[PDB]
Amino acid sequence: STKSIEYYLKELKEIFSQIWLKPSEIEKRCEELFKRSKEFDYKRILVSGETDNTTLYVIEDSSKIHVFSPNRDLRENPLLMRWHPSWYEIESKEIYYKCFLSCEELYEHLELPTVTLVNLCVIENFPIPRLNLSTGTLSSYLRKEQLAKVELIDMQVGTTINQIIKNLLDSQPDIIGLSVNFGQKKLAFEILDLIYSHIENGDLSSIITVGNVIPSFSPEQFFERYPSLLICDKEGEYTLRDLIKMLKKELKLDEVNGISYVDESGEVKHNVAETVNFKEEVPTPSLDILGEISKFRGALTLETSRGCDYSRCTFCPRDHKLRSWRPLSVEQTLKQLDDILRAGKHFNIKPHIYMADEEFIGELPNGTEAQRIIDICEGLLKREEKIKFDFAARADSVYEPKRTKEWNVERLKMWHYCALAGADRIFIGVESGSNQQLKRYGKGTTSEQNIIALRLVSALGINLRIGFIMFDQLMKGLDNLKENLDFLERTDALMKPIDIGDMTYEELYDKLLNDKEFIEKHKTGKPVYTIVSYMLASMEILMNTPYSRMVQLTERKEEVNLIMNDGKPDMNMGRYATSFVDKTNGNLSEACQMWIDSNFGVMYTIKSLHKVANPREKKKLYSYMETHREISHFLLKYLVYNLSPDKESQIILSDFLRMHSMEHIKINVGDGSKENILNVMTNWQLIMEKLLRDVEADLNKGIITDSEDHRLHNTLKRWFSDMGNWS
Ligand code: B12
Ligand code: SF4
Repeated sequence: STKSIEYYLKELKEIFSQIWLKPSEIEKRCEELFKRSKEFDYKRILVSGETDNTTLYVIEDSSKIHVFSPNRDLRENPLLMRWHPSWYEIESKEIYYKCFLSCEELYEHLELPTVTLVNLCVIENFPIPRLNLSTGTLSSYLRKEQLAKVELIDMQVGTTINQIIKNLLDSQPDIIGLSVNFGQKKLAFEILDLIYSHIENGDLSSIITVGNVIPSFSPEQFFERYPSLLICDKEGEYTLRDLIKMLKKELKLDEVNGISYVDESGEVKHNVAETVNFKEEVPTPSLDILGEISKFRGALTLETSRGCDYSRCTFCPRDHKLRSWRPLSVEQTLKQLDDILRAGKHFNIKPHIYMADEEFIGELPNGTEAQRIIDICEGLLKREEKIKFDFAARADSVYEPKRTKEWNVERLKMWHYCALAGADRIFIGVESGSNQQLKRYGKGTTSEQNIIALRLVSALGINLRIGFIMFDQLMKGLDNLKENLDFLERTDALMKPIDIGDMTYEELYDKLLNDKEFIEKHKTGKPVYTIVSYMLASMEILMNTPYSRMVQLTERKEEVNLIMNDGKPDMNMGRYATSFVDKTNGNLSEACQMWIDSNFGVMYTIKSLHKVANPREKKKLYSYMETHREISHFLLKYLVYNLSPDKESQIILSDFLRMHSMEHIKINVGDGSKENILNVMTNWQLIMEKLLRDVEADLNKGIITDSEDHRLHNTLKRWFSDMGNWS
């Protein structure tokens, strides 16, 4: 009945617009819509597809199948196309409904396997969830291709191991997948143990696979305990597509995209992974978990590109994330952002997107990457409500003197468009302020280039954070630390938001690079270390990095053992434990870790109180955090001074101590032993005591308010009693 068809499509379009509902809830509303007339009886229904291609099949029986596609021309349906590549007329108006009569094989295509994907989480360490793209994009890929019914389970929202197993027994999946991230080995093994014990009991029958970086990097530890396990080495989309084909006996195991496995002869095999056509095959992440994420005050995410076109930083392994850059189209980027924002608004989640991209800006062979960003920004600026979004970028995505002035001026224009469209907290992978160390890091940048990048981005009103790895194991002598400290103390890098007014981009660019009076007029006066993400950080050497091979090459070249655990990496953390080739630098790195450990409880408590404090207490608690960061920066300057004094550092340290009334602060000069370094740090810790005595007095005076369990009182009391104790 054509009147009922129109009514059914219109009602389905309204049902399918609720893209946060899980497919079972969508199906419930579809059953209630089709049971609303006794003038139609059916045997079963199936919903597949997603967002703008969601599709309902009403199976009257296997010989009469109705198909409704309210959001897209049915001729583009991939399931129907696999069943019959010429079922439709190439020249007709778009069709949104079709009844298929006596199409026996079509029923088999509609018997979709079930795939359950589980995101693991150690909720103690990560209490605030973010939309999980690892599983969300695998789900949406499979739904859009109409390859499987997908169930999503996310431990971020509190689902326990026993609730996962209960869920699996109820859903009876054909494929179970776990996303296994840093620190999740023990959780993964516990869940896998229970999965296989229930397979053994006849309660489950499933292909089991694990993915993400931890099993990809260390498969042997997984194969040793679970010999039949299949590991997804890189992207999961085509892997899951091919496991579904293998389920149907349409592929052999040695044909499945991008997996590692133990074959019949007990040998580990690897299958080639074809890089996913991300541009157009991976839609909006599935939003099944979003409602629960909003209850935990969680965050929206999106990945608008995959990979890094640079891929040369020596500490950044590329084997899992790959060495080429694959962007979403502009149109698709804007559609997916619209979807996530609309769904977030339904749950009152604030319109703040955390971009997952390793490289948001990218590089294209035709050189149009900046225009792509400007087009995305122009699309965001057409929206009715403003948004904010965060992303990461290299310093040379801002400023690159090896490129023409015209390229850099167009780059500044692009960054301005990012600011206009809502770019908020941007992370720049500076990593070092020492030209030698930058080269050991494979960053390709100079110290001065990093300063200028920060100047340009901050002048646009964007709110920067930088990565900074102060210590690295191959550093010889103290020169690179002195260079780093000098860089971090520069006050000519961070600019206030500059009113562009009637300046051209070229005028703004020229003034920020060359006009010393202009830079002075507009600086915030804050040193670079104020935007460092993690102070006093030391290099953590991951598996499969150029830096690990540089260390292994130094072990041979200088006949010294640097990689502990008998050269073996940690499977759970995907990284080596490595000593420093320069024992003094190793001692300085160790002391800085002990400094961090010694302040962690009190500073964690101050940070926790700050999140929920009134405006006046918020500023007081923030001032403690600023002072702590300052004391932590000049701790290292003080340690280096006591090993290698110079007059310039003597003045700076004396000025700082005088500003804090600690000029008095059994110390050997030039002595790099652990014992002397600890004695020096015990002395500097008296400055931290001075800060915490102000915190203590403010707490006692009622100027700041403690938590209900008296956490600040308790951690302060312990801190004072632990002074000069190190471990
Ligand atoms: C958000 C994020 C975080 C958040 C995580 C929060 C959370 N609740 O998830 C925070 C800030 C805490 C974080 C911390 C760290 N991170 Co981080 N993080 C990211 C980021 C920016 C996005 C992750 C994402 O959404 N990716 C997009 C999804 C689609 O990719 P995916 O997870 O890899 O999933 C795909 C495949 O792995 C596969 N797959 C995944 N799961 C499964 C499951 C199955 C069954 C199958 C078949 C396939 C499969 O299919 C998916 C689709 O193709 C990535 C960069 C990136 N673009 O990946 C870095 C990144 C993953 N992080 C990285 C690192 C190094 C860290 C830290 C170790 C940093 C540090 N030194 O402290 C810590 C680790 C903390 C910890 N203990 O877990 C590195 C990983 C190493 C590498 N490959 O180079 C990355 C790549 C960034 C970088 N280049 O430095 N991180
Ligand atoms: S650190 Fe950043 S720029 Fe360097 S290879 Fe990794 S993702 Fe690319």
